[PDB]
Amino acid sequence: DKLALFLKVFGGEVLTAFARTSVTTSRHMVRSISSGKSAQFPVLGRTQAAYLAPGENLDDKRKDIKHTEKVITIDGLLTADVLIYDIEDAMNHYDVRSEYTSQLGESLAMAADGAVLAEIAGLCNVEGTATVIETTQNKAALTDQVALGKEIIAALTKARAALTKNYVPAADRVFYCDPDSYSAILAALMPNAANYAALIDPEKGSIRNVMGFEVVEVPHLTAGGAHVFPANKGEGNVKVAKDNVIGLFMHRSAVGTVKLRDLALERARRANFQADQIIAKYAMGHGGLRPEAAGAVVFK
Amino acid sequence: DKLALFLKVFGGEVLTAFARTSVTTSRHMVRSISSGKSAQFPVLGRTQAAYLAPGENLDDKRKDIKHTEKVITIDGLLTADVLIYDIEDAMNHYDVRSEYTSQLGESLAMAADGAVLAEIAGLCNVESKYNENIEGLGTATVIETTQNKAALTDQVALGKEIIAALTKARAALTKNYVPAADRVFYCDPDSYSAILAALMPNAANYAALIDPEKGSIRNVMGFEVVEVPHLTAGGAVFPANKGEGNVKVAKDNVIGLFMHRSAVGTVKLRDLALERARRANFQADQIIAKYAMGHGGLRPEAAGAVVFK
Amino acid sequence: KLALFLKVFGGEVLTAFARTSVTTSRHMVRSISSGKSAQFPVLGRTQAAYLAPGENLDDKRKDIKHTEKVITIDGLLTADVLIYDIEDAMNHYDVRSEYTSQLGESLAMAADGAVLAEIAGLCNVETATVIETTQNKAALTDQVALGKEIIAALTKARAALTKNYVPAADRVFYCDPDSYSAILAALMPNAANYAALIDPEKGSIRNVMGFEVVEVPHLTAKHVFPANKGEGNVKVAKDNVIGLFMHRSAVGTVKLRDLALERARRANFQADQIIAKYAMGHGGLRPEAAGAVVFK
Amino acid sequence: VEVPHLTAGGHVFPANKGEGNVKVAKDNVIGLFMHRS
Repeated sequence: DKLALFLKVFGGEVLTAFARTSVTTSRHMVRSISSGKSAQFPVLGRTQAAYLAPGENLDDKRKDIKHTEKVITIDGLLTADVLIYDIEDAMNHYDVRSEYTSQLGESLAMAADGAVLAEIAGLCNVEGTATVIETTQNKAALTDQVALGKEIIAALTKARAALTKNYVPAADRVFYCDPDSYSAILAALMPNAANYAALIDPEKGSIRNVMGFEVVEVPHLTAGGAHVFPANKGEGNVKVAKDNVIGLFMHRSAVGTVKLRDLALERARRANFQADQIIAKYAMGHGGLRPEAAGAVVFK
Repeated sequence: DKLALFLKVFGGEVLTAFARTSVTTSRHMVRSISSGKSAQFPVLGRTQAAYLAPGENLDDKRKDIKHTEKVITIDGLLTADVLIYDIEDAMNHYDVRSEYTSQLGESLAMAADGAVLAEIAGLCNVESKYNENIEGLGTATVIETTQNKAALTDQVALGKEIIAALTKARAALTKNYVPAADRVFYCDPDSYSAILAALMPNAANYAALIDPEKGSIRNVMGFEVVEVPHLTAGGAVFPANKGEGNVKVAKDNVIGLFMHRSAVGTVKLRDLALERARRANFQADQIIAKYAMGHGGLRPEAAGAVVFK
Repeated sequence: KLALFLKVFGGEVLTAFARTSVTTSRHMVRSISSGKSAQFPVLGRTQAAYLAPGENLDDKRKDIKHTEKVITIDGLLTADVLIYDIEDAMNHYDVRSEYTSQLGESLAMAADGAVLAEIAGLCNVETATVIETTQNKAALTDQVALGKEIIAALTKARAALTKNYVPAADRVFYCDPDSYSAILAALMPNAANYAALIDPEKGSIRNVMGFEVVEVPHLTAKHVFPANKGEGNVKVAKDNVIGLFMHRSAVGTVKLRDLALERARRANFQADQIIAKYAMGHGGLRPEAAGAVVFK
Repeated sequence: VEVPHLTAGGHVFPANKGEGNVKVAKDNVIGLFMHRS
């Protein structure tokens, strides 16, 4: 019986473990939908024209808009698991449990990221509205630090710019950068010394607001090979892949997804050549959902 | 009773000053145990998570693997100590106690650094590859360039090429797969000055990046960095001799020595203990503090360095 | 009654020692009462160990020669001042301020200076003394020109800091009060107000490249017991340039009971004449291999 | 207060026209300003 309760404790440790490894939890959508193997959303758009008189009828006005609806759904399953070999599994476990929990937990998000990531750039890569931006001619020439904050930021101006005219508010948004170029390398941003209180990071792993959006990041970007994010391909009509690419721009409510049954862990004994096995599962995943606009930056 | 007491407070200060001082106790796994004097924990060769239709089941790749996890155990008992005199020790209570806390804290830190570094250096003498499982192994070490280091002694002259070195490192990482996140790269105390000058010329700036409250750095192609002792590696075991002499992993040609989470392992008997004793031969008192079991053991994979040639 | 006026006094003196005071910290000290001398261990921060079931760990216990360098008082440290008593009345306050100032801050004034000064002496002999900027201060004149290489000193300072396996993470720069302008210069040729550098709150520049940084006037009595030496086989002397540094417990000294004070009549020239007392001197310990920085 | 858009109706003014006199028009410039009441 007790060996059964222990599992509940492990599950609590996990879910809680998905955070702090949390990359993107907020800053995009999600829903509790039960038994729906799929789910959908609106598209439409913001636009307006002249107005009614007691004469005629409103009906005609809606011709051009081409209202649109869009649906996505779960794909395969999503998880790894771990094969314990524990007597200790019952007890003594303060160190061991932590180790085990981390190893799946961070992994789950580490899959989760790219699935919600690269496909955005894809949405920018078909021919979202469109966007891109750069500085002069290469990263070859431009190397040295503090310039590496400069050209970037200088781009960020235009970043805030095209955030308009397609509308959407600036109220909240975030850019997921790459940890190398990360922070502007904080120099150009902060040629100040001892104040990160001034840069407002009350934990949460987040640099406070810059002009436009907000700047955080996790390592790199990849998932979908483990879609199309041709880091290898320079152009081939599609430039928004990695190599090049840049720390990212996210535009309010461009994505999210549906998860059914939340997270469930299954515990087993598979005895072929064995110790013992546990199983946790997640059914959701996605790329998708018809963003309004978006973009990235490259060097060329 | 009090004489017992002077002893009683003593440990906690040591434990503390210890924990506040180290290159480790983080940046590596630490088990626990009760009277085990030994243990075993898992390795990181295979994992992820993934997606599939109920077409097939996994573990073929898992069948292809070598071992799974290996065990480890105690090696001896560990302490550094001194010979006091007691009455002076007893009164001088803030000052006397503070000096003693400082001395003991230094030694633990040094022993720990040495041991970790040494097991790490000791990691590849073996040559277990070239036989089976092409992706099963693994390990090895070194990117070189540097033109044998002799021609150029200046600050840009070195470390720049070293930047160009671990540029290979990431590429080495995923090449063995395994997670690349918290990868550290311990390094030598000096010559990193060269690397910082290589990073940002002029522009003192040394605040911001390199971070406060930790003597580390945020990253270059990811990493940690800490300027440590043991320019020479863990021979204090690590061969201190060979120019090549089998192992390419080496002495003063040595730099690099990079690694990541779940390479090493160890355990305790228990948290801490201590005692004193009288030997008229040496007259006055001699302390001993029970601590630090079984720091040996490794699991890589991973595990590489860079030198010169 | 008359003493009571002092009694409020001394505290001001005690307070007076507070402040202009460079060290109630940034090095060791002991509480010894009634003893002339005292001692405290330098444990070589070195060695080890984890061992094997058998062994005797002998030459370990041999090679050290490690002992508490035992130190003690050198004469009596204090000075005082001569007055007349009209200012004496507690009414009209201010009086308590002018004199007590001149005493306490003076008490501080010397000890710090010497316990500085011996450091340069740490190596005049035959573990630092090492650095050279370019060729002169005569070339680089204006600020921020002197700032950069000044900072650059701290790099190598951190170099020699290591390999002797001592941290020394802990420190502050013993520095010339004026030319320290460089420090801020190369750092902030933007300000305006130094002000909040993010905690120069109480007399402490927060961490530079490593270390800790403060600085002051005086230090003229860099300076050594053989200070005034122009060059003379030892370049560690003053005005070679700046440079001094050290770290945790390079030295301290002892205390007696306290600084307690009292007055007397001196019929020479007079109303009254005060006196205080102090037992201090030198500081202390081992060649942790600190030093200074210079140019040529 | 910076604007989002500047295109609706009454636009009713010769926005489209480059000038056609009426230098007050749209998409010559941004300089429109006012005061209360």
